[PDB]
Amino acid sequence: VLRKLKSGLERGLDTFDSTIEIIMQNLKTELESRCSQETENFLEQLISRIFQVVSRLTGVRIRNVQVPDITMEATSENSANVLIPITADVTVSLPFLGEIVDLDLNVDLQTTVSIETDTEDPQVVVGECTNNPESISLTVLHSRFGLVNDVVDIGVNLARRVVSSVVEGELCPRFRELLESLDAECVEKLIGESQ
Amino acid sequence: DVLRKLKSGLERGLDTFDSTIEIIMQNLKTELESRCETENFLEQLISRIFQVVSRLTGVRIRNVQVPDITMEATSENSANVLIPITADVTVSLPFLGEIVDLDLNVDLQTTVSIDPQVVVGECTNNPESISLTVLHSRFGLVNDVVDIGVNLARRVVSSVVEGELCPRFRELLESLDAECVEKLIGES
Ligand SMILES: [Ca+2]
Ligand SMILES: [Ca+2]
Repeated sequence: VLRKLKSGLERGLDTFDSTIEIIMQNLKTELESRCSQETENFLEQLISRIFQVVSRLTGVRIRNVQVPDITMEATSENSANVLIPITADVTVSLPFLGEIVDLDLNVDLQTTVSIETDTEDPQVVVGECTNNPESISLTVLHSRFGLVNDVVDIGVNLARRVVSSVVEGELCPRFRELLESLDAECVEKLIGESQ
Repeated sequence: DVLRKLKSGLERGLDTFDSTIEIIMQNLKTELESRCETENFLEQLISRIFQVVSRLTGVRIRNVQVPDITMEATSENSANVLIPITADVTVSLPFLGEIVDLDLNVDLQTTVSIDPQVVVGECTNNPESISLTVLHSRFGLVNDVVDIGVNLARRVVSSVVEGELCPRFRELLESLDAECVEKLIGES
């Protein structure tokens, strides 16, 4: 079941792997130097370690995590969308059957950052990080049971449920936390550059 | 492994999970004694046994049927005793639910032989004597899904034969007196 994943996500998956918090602290530091491929590589490690815990709790094993490029798209002079594209390989295993499907995973995480207008002491507002099912894409690559066998659709739906739970419980919260660690002057500097 | 729950149940005895099993046993003993009917008590006993197995496993065996208990005299005072068993099997797995429907045939075979006591021979748990035929699967028959289902049912059926069905078969025959068994052998 997803019972073990539910409890793990309630505790926090970093309770299963103390190096997650260390990678988080490395990311915060690296980010403070934007305004003064390392960040992407820390994010790959972060996301990798998170999904490594998930593999211990579930049959959904996500690895080969790549983050090609973090980008910022200005939506005004005072706000921008921050995009984190994620790709990964997924293998779903079930009891007795072993490996039932191999999938290509694409997840696009997006969060807005905004700077208050009409002051020289501008506060920063990090917007919500939304777990839109359209942001999660799974492509069937292989199944030793046959590509059109019913077990494939079971594997796909199980992987989407797992990824969606992990995005809501871990990735989006950490994304917001990282952006909230940036300096007001830094976010200001970044939003302007994205126009 | 997966059969740990079944194995412990077989260690305690499956009648510890369903008090009606022993009642049928006594009914059978009386029924057999009466022949000096039985098939229906036999169906009931085997059915209840597999209903306990379904509480301990994903292998659900029901619609149990015993056509005719055959007895073939091998001498003046000995005979081969055959109980053919047919049943419907559904195997379930976590997540996937029911993976395969199977046709089961089991042949329970022993010997009875005649101051003088009634000897009941071995009850051999031969996997040649367990036949599982695939009827239906949601996941096709090309796959290893059916293979896993068949192998699961075979091991469950095999364990229950050795742990429950063959010992009970021997006890029921041992429960007849030398005169009773002598009369039944003659009726061939
Ligand atoms: Ca909490
Ligand atoms: Ca990289």
